[PDB]
Amino acid sequence: DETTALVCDNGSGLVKAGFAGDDAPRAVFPSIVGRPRHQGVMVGMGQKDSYVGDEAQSKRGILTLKYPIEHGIITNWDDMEKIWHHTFYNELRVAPEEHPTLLTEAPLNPKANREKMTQIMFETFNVPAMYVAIQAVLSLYASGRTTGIVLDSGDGVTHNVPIYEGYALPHAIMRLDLAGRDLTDYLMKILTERGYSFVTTAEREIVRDIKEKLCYVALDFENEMATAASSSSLEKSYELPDGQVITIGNERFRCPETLFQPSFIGMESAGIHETTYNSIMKCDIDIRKDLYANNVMSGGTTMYPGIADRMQKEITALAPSTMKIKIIAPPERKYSVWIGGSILASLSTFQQMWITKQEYDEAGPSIVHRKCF
Amino acid sequence: DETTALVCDNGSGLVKAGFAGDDAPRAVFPSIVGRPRHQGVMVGMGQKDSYVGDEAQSKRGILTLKYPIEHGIITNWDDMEKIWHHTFYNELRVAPEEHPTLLTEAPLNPKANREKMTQIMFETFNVPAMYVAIQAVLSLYASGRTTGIVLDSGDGVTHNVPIYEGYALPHAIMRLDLAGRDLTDYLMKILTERGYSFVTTAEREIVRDIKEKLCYVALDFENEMATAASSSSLEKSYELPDGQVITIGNERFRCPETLFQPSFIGMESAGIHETTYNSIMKCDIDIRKDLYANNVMSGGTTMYPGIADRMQKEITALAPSTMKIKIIAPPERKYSVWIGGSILASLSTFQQMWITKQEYDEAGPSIVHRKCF
Amino acid sequence: FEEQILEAAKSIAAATSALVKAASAAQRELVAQGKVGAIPANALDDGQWSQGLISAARMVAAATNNLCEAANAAVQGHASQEKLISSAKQVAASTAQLLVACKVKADQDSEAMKRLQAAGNAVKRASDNLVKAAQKAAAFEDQENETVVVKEKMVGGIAQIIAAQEEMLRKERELEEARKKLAQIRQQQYKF
Amino acid sequence: GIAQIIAAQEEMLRKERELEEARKKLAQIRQQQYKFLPSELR
Ligand SMILES: Nc1ncnc2c1ncn2[C@@H]1O[C@H](COP(=O)(O)OP(=O)(O)O)[C@@H](O)[C@H]1O
Ligand SMILES: Nc1ncnc2c1ncn2[C@@H]1O[C@H](COP(=O)(O)OP(=O)(O)O)[C@@H](O)[C@H]1O
Ligand SMILES: [Mg+2]
Ligand SMILES: [Mg+2]
Repeated sequence: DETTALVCDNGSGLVKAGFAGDDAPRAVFPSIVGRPRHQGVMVGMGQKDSYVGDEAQSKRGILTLKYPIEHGIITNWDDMEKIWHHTFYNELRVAPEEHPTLLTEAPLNPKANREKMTQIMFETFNVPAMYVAIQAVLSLYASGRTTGIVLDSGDGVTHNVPIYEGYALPHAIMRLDLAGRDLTDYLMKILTERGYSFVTTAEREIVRDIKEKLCYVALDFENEMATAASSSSLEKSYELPDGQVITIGNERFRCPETLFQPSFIGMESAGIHETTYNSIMKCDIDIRKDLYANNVMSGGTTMYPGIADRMQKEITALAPSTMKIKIIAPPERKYSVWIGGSILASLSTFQQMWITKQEYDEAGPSIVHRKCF
Repeated sequence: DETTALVCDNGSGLVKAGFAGDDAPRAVFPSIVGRPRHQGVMVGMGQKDSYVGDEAQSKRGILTLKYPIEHGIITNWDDMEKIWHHTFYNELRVAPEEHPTLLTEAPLNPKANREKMTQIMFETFNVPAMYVAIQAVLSLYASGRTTGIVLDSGDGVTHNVPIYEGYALPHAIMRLDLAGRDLTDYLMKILTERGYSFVTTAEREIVRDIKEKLCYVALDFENEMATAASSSSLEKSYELPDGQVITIGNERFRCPETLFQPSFIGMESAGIHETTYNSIMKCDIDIRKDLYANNVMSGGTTMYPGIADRMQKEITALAPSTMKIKIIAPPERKYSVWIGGSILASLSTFQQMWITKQEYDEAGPSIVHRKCF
Repeated sequence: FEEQILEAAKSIAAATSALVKAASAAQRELVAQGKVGAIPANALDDGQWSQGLISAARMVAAATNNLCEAANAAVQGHASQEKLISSAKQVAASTAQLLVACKVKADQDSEAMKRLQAAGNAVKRASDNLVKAAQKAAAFEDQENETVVVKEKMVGGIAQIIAAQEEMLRKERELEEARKKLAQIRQQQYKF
Repeated sequence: GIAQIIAAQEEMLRKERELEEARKKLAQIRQQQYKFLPSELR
């Protein structure tokens, strides 16, 4: 019947696209743009100028990889437009001018980022309509809840947003740049300690894979350090793409600990548990119990084994002993935002919230600041 | 339709010339210039001043033979021009001023060599256009591949060039002056050990023929030496042009072993297997797998029986155990460079890379450093 | 052949006329409900939203008019199938824009809203029917001149491989260029 | 207004079509590459 809407969660490190109503993104690929950094000598190959997505992930040996999105802020608009072109015509293989598009954005982002997103979607892709949603609200939708404090930790942004009965509390929204990419950089820095030297961007991707496949959050950091020093049980081996085998010990839990001790990377801010507790404390006293009982975690950076237990222990140590603290960590949380967007794109009530091309033409890009939170 | 191009592989030892589109060189002859070293006494005879190519190979008894190309670098330009004239007018029997000429050159050669080659082609022969290609790239063209590390071992120059998806890695290009001619000299030196004295250049040609007919690469050098010292099964006979029969034992495999142990001739460099491994390790970590699986060999010096197995065993001993290593040694690899040159010159796309004599007259010989890799 | 598309052309005309009537009714509902002020001024002549929804409807009609023309060319041999499906793509974009605009600018329970959605769906389905009928009518629907070619010469075959891959890369690069050209022409058409 | 847009779509669709033809051509020629390549080239 009605044309399905497009849900495109363009995170700092991953693009997840699909159609409204589906339970999983149809296309999940890294948001990287690769350009050759060597000299092409065989005429038969080496004529394309740039590679986007999984192709750049397969040809990283001869490419310089750049992320157009840094800390949730789009810095290279040509690269972002190229990535959107790839998403629409290669991965999804649909014409964007027939489907309303739901995009996502981290809270407290620069206004010009959202305005340029609207201008590109309306003047380059000519979408019938668009809507820019807040990722935490989408995560709450995906959780099937109306009350809770969402801790969304993506590749480049980690934000806490408390919502009570469908009402957001903007003054209590917390944002922290410490996120997955910073964890990857710290993992590279501490892997230099064992003699493993990763410098190039392709080596950064290799280290990101190491982090995703071998890192976990320790329940007690000091006890884990003592155990790693005493015994080699924590040590684990990983095979590099060139066949070399690297063994890592305490690093497996030292990298994710930066989530709770940002001072490891020289940042003055407090850990994610303390930011969540402060966000709860900034809310009205009458709603703090429900927020304590409805901690929702989403994002790829929250996929570490044992992160939920550590968060529960830290918040329990911070919160009064009478409150009941529950960390909601669904196994599919890495797509939760997108899933929520799908739900929000399927609601009949939401169909009146679209920013149509008529409104954009009569009001300009500034309309995006009057119809989207 | 379009005039065919000339492909002239000017190797250190042999000249392979032919037309683009053919599957085999039309003229393969030694690149030697012979001059009489005795006194002519017959008035009707002994008047020509210099013999070139196969003719000089038939009169070596009364000639001093000189190679105009030494270690891939042209040292005698008059002799090289004489050889080019013999190639164009006698062997190919075509007018060079109607066919664009594709020439080859080893990597890391002096600039003056390439500039003088261009100047001779444009001022002496007046070719419509010309191009200087890298022999390893053509060798890769001949194998129908775009990824691999080419080990080209000619008469005077050995070199490893890694290429990935049509992109060369100039920082990883390795060049070693040890080649077939040095093997011939070492074979002469070790044949003096059995009492056979070869001194003159004609005797050098005889020793080169012995090397091509009886030498091979041992799988395990120490076991082969023990076998030769114990049994006589490795001793083979060869009839000299004067009728004397010589018998050689371990010298059959002790000569090509210099390719893997250059210290036999006082060179400090590592063997060809170690240079190949070092060239691979100088590449990006992500492309080492494809290079390991695509070792391409070319050139006459790689025609030794059993060289592929020895190379595979050595690189397997050097590379990590998980990696799969494949040595690609086509049976026609002695002409791989010329075949690749013909393939490249037959391409419609390559037709735009010709250094036309229009550009030469306005830019001078320096244009060859802006249009050729 | 030509008669089947002409019947589908009349279906197109009927569906688009119903769409225009529904758009007029929706505009009547908007002003009565005070959703948007009626300025009966032909800003930029037809424009896109001069006097509101009906202007879009006009362009939608205009769009499908071109579509109908393409159909005739498709049954006379002057247009390719991709031309007709591109015109249909433009028609679909226009009707989607109009439908979403009226959906967000009007009450969800409005009768005119239901009529608008039904008319848009009818236009889309009839456009697809015309598209498939014209493609089946055109003899060039499934026609390819490519065939198996091989050369005995090892030099010849590898030359074929490299030439094919070069056509590959150059066409892909030109596709990148063409997408940039289309984006530029869309931005130039409308830039607020 | 829309004439330039539809013309750009025209060129886009032509070039998509010939690109797909190029895909099929390259694939079918690659299918028979075993015949004129030796065993080591396979
Ligand atoms: N299983 C995992 N364990 C630890 N970290 C992970 C895992 N999977 C993904 N990540 C990290 O999460 C990031 C992706 O988060 P994502 O939810 O895609 O955020 P975004 O919204 O920016 O796309 C990656 O940078 C990666 O480092
Ligand atoms: N069957 C063979 N076995 C061992 N060595 C050979 C064989 N054939 C040729 N060679 C050596 O290879 C050299 C020729 O290599 P070639 O490919 O002609 O190099 P270039 O690039 O200099 O022309 C000769 O000097 C010869 O000594
Ligand atoms: Mg995210
Ligand atoms: Mg050679």
